[PDB]
Amino acid sequence: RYGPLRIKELAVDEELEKEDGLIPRQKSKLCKHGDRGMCEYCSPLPPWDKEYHEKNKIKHISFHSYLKKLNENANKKENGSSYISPLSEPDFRINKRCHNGHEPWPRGICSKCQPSAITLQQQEFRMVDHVEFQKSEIINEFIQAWRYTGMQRFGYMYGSYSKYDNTPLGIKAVVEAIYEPPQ
Amino acid sequence: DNMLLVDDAINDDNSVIAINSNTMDKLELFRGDTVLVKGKKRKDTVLIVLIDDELEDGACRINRVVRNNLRIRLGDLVTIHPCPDIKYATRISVLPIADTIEGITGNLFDVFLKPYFVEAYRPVRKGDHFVVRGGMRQVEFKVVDVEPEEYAVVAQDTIIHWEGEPINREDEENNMNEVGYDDIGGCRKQMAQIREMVELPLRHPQLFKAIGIKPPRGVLMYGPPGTGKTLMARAVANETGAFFFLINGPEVMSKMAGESESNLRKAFEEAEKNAPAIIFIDEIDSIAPKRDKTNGEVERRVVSQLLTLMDGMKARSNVVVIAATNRPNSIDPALRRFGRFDREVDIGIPDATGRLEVLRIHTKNMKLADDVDLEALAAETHGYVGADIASLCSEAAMQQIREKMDLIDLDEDEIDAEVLDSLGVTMDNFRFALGNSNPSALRETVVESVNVTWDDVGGLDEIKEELKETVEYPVLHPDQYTKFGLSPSKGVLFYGPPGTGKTLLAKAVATEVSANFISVKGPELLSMWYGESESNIRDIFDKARAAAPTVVFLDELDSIAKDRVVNQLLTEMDGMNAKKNVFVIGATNRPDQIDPAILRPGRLDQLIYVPLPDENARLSILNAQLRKTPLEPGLELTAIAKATQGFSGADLLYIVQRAAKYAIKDSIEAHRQHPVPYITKEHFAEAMKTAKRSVSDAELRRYEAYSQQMKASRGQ
Amino acid sequence: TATAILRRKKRKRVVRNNLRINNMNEVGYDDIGGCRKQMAQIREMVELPLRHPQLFKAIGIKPPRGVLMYGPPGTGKTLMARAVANETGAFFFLINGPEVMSKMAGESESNLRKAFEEAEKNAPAIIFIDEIDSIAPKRDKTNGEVERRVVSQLLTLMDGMKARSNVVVIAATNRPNSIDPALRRFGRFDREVDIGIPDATGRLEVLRIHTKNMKLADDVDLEALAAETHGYVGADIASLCSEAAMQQIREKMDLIDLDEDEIDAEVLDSLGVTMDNFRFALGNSNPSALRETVVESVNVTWDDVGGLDEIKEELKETVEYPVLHPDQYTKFGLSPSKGVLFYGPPGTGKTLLAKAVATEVSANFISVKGPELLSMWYGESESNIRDIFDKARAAAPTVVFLDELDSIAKDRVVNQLLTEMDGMNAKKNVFVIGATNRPDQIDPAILRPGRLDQLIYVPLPDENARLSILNAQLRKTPLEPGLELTAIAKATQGFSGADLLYIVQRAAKYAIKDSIEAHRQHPVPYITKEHFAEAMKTAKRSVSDAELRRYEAYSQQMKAS
Ligand SMILES: Nc1ncnc2c1ncn2[C@@H]1O[C@H](COP(=O)(O)OP(=O)(O)OP(=O)(O)O)[C@@H](O)[C@H]1O
Ligand SMILES: Nc1ncnc2c1ncn2[C@@H]1O[C@H](COP(=O)(O)OP(=O)(O)O)[C@@H](O)[C@H]1O
Ligand SMILES: Nc1ncnc2c1ncn2[C@@H]1O[C@H](COP(=O)(O)OP(=O)(O)O)[C@@H](O)[C@H]1O
Ligand SMILES: Nc1ncnc2c1ncn2[C@@H]1O[C@H](COP(=O)(O)OP(=O)(O)O)[C@@H](O)[C@H]1O
Ligand SMILES: [Zn+2]
Ligand SMILES: [Zn+2]
Repeated sequence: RYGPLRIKELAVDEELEKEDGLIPRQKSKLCKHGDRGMCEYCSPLPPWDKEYHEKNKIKHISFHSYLKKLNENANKKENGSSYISPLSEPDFRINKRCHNGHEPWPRGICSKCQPSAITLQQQEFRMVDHVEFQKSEIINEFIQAWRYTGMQRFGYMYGSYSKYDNTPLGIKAVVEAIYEPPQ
Repeated sequence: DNMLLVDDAINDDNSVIAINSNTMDKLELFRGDTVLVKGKKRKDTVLIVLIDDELEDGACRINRVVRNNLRIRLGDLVTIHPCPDIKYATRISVLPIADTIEGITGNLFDVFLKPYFVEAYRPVRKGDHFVVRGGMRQVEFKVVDVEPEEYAVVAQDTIIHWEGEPINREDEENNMNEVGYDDIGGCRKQMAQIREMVELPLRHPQLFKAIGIKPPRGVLMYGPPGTGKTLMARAVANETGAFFFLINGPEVMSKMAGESESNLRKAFEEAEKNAPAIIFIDEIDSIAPKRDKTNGEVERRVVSQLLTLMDGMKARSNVVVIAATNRPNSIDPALRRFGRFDREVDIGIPDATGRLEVLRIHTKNMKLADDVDLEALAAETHGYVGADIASLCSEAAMQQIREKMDLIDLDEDEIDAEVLDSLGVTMDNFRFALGNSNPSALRETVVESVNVTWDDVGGLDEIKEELKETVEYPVLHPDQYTKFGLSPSKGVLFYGPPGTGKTLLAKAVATEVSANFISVKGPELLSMWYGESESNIRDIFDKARAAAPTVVFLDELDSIAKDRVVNQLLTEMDGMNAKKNVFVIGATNRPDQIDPAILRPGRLDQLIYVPLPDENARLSILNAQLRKTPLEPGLELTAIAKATQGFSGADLLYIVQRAAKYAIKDSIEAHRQHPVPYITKEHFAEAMKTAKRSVSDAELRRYEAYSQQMKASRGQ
Repeated sequence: TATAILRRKKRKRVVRNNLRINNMNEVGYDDIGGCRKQMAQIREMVELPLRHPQLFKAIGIKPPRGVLMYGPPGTGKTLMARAVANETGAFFFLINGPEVMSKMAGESESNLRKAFEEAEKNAPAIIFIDEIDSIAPKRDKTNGEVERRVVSQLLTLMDGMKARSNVVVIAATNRPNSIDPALRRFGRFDREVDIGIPDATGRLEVLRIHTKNMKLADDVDLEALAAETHGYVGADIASLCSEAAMQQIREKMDLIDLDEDEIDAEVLDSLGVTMDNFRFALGNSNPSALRETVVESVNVTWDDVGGLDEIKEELKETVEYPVLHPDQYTKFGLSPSKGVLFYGPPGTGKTLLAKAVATEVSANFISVKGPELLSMWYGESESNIRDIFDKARAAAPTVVFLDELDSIAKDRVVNQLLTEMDGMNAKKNVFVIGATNRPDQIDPAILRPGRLDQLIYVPLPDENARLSILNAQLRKTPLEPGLELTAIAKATQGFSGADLLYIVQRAAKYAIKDSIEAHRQHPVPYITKEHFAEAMKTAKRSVSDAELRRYEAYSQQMKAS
């Protein structure tokens, strides 16, 4: 579509996308240059800098920051491409119709539509960062259920998403109420 | 019919077009009708039709903004068609131009757009421009987005979103893509080849279905760096209107391991998914270099992925792949077979007309002074590619700035507009820039065109007729050869004393049949022998094939023909198709030293002697070298020609050069003492006093003996 | 015996279309032509193991599995493999070389593992490892760890596959020696098939197959195109047809308005390919198969050459009888001679004699010109002598014509050639014919028994031979009625064949010059005696007397000895 896709999504995504999240840094004692002009240590720290996260005891990188990293890694402006979508959800299902000359999978397969070996690896970006319970009663009642009956429970938790200042471009899901399905 | 003439509209409305009554009747149009108008570069717009009898029949009037949007000039032809299925714009998002809005306070929307769209019903399409004149100010805007897409009518209820950051104007100009064919000159042949090879498969696919063939897919352009390959690809892509998907080489090769393959796969997948499309793989040699180069696995996986993608696209998809490389041998050989980049195109340095066209194209924004002689610059610039000409213009402008720097205060950050007006490049500036130019195209063999007729070669009529019957007849009358079943001769070998003008004969032969000329001097052959050159004989003959009908020329072949290089040359000569109009012309001074294998039939068999110029020939040469020099009125060179018996053309050039040197010395001495616009006969006598033959009697006798031996070898 | 399986669609107007009588795969045997012998071999080695596996049980043998096709690129190896696979109608697993090689590290081997496992699961199966060289190049080419892991995995899977399972492996590679040598042992790709460039009949078949949909004009003479096209592989012929169609549309472009998206239906329906378009395409095209050694057939009989009757009889006795009647040779227990060496003045027609010998035994002809020998000597030639003889063995019976031995035999190359010739199988029909103008310069080692020991002198053409050659060269040229040539033949005593060719070529050049002059003036449909006389006025011998005396002295020495 000659550029980024056009669709409307949650407000949190929009507001996060508007920000850039750069973490400013001041003149390091190792710099060799006048006041103006930043060399290599005084430059702003990108929001996806793994060193900062692992130094602050954060195990994952606040997905939107990962999106910023991917966009920066490629997609030069004004030239070099006509836009390639940076995010793609992996799919492992065998293509039912490839037909370089072979028939469908049940009785024929080529090397172009063969699911390649899958390399499992721990993900590095977590979509939602902080799950927040508005009040202690919301879960206290749920646990009181087990207390009274002794059996386990299970229930969906409705709520809404919002920013999370404590993490670079982080999101928090605030849960408002819990509904218990018939189980 | 609908090819209405463009004219300047009286009204300032951005969506109003006035048409003649007669044309309105012809096209059945009416006042207030919204019509789709197409001009140039596939640009389209929506204009409200208004009857206007003032214009001549077959003419229409549009304002400045509409013409700028359509990328057309006054006096052109535009096609107008009905647009009855245009819906009202549900929501239009528009942003202004920053520079225009500078110095404006308050809500711009209410000031300008609110009266502009209310009770107006102005059609708007994405990529258009509209200018609002409010109070004492005039501000331009852009049709950033329209809903429904891509265009719609802005009704009274239509919602307008003016919120957004200002748009810099520099982007539109400095990013001047969509360059048409008018931005490329001096390479009409290759441009026509690429057009006939790309447009027809994409613009008119039904042709090949009617003929029932599979059109060629791959294309590979190559030539010296800086000859506008990328510019030609961009122009073709923009004119064709296809989904261009430029891919760079260094950009792809700079990604982490395991990412370049993903980028290539994604690019090809998107190109396929939006057929028709045109993929341009710039600097492909940086992705798939020759096998003997880097053997690293990361350097092999990319090549394998590219080959797999190239082989996998054979289908009913309209995908054309264009690649650019400095030389044909740099790319892996596997990329030059059927189903891949099997079609080749060669770009060569332009001729005088090409350089003139390039100069005019670049020198249209310069504030040039009156004393401009672009033809003179084109004549005096030989071997310059387009990039060199652009650099020349930049350096000339810089020289002009330096010269005018005296009236500039560097410390002050503001410069008087009067001084800026006085700026103007001059011929002296261009001459200085040429003096500072550093051409580099000629460092390697490159295809070029020559324009020598049968007038710069004096005498030698029998040789001229022999060459004509050997070369010209096959090219122009191959049907006769087919009728008589005779295979045309490939090449000839010129032998004789140095300075006879063999290169001139080769250039003339090339010119007569209108064939591109390739030169390979002795030093190039030696460099190939030592293996320290950037090109090889196989590459030379591949370029010759690509740029057919070509004429390959070898100079002082005896240096290498005293062997691996000779073996390669023989193999290539045997390989070439006979029907191909490729002629190998060798020049040497010691024919007996040539390897006998070169002289065998089916190779450089024909042996042609080039004698020294005769009296009339010497006179003609002297006159030719002095055509553009001021001579003494009443001066005759017949005596000088008579006195110069046994001298070669180089000797006559030396005599003329010494005479000119004496003339310039005398003129400079007179000027310093301060006259002599021409050269008097005394200068010629002084120059002749130092004449010295470049050929000894023994060598001439040896050449005559060899000629007599050759005649006897064919005399029974 | 021989091509016995070929004798007798795709397992499949509306009825005809349904029964097959962009992705139009399943190309059957119809879509291939000019390679009848190789197609028969492939079918025999593929179908019977799968279609009729009980015959081997009845007779009690283990059928061979590995099949290795190799030939110049573009000859249609992939087409043949796909056609055979579709005809057999068995589980077809396709693996490409670069496609596997483009995977990440550690994933180009698991794909092979799963491929072989699946092929075993759903037997009968056919596996076509296209471009096997890319995944198994020569041992010295690749030293990286992955480039050896892949090869080792391939070898292990191949060895483990040899079992009752009805699975057959087919691999394609242009260069027979490029494959890792370890892949050509028993229990692996043992059986080898060679694909050679087609002959005139093969070219005609290919042209007919490709030129069935094009709107060909009535003035098309596909026979003439087949005759003229020499050394054109199938891919080159397809490119030729495409270029001719492109030229036709380009010529018709005058009435085509490119600006309009659509075109008038009459113009679209008026496209027609003319013979001139094909000629122009031939002019533009450029084959590349001949750049490397290839296998091709020849059709020269004992009539395009003159004289040499004793030489013809000697060659017949040397080659024909062993091939036609090996039974009597076995009866007498004498093995046939291996090679022969022609020597004599240049231009006497040794190549034609070699081609005639090849034709008489109906054996494929392989050639090695002088430049090829020099390139191999300098070690910059892709092929190799071992490769040449491997192809010769695979394409037996074969005649290998080594031209201009003097260049290399003035040695590493000579040693390799001697070893290859000595290692040749005794009963296998692999004949070697050497050509040289300087017998003395040749290394004597080559002339020992069991090698090119049978020397044959080729004398200069005689009056009868000269007249025959002149008549043969001028047969296909429009000549004046009642144009005699005996006088010219007599006047050309001592002239070699090249000299007569030069004379006739100059005569034709004068004729075409006069015809062009006449056409410009406005006539010359023949080549009259005046042109021949004018050319003869400048023609002369090309062999010096001393050379002839030396050749005669050497022949006398040989006869006396
Ligand atoms: N009988 C034939 N012999 C040769 N080529 C043929 C024949 N019939 C058709 N062709 C055409 O010749 C070309 C052969 O393509 P193909 O991919 O089979 O060649 P290849 O060089 O064997 O392939 P590979 O890339 O697998 O090594 C195609 O254009 C095919 O249409
Ligand atoms: N007609 C022309 N021919 C050649 N060069 C041209 C022409 N017109 C402009 N140029 C200039 O010459 C250069 C061509 O760049 P080019 O060689 O295509 O880049 P690349 O290195 O990517 O191939 C540019 O600076 C371009 O502006
Ligand atoms: N008719 C002619 N005969 C000989 N030389 C000529 C003729 N016309 C011009 N020349 C001059 O002869 C020179 C040839 O230079 P060069 O290439 O060094 O020698 P050659 O051309 O004999 O190899 C050119 O510089 C050219 O100016
Ligand atoms: N009987 C013959 N004697 C001599 N030359 C012949 C004869 N028949 C054909 N020729 C010509 O000889 C040429 C090839 O000569 P040949 O001896 O085979 O190769 P070379 O000249 O390299 O030894 C061909 O062009 C052919 O027209
Ligand atoms: Zn710093
Ligand atoms: Zn598939």
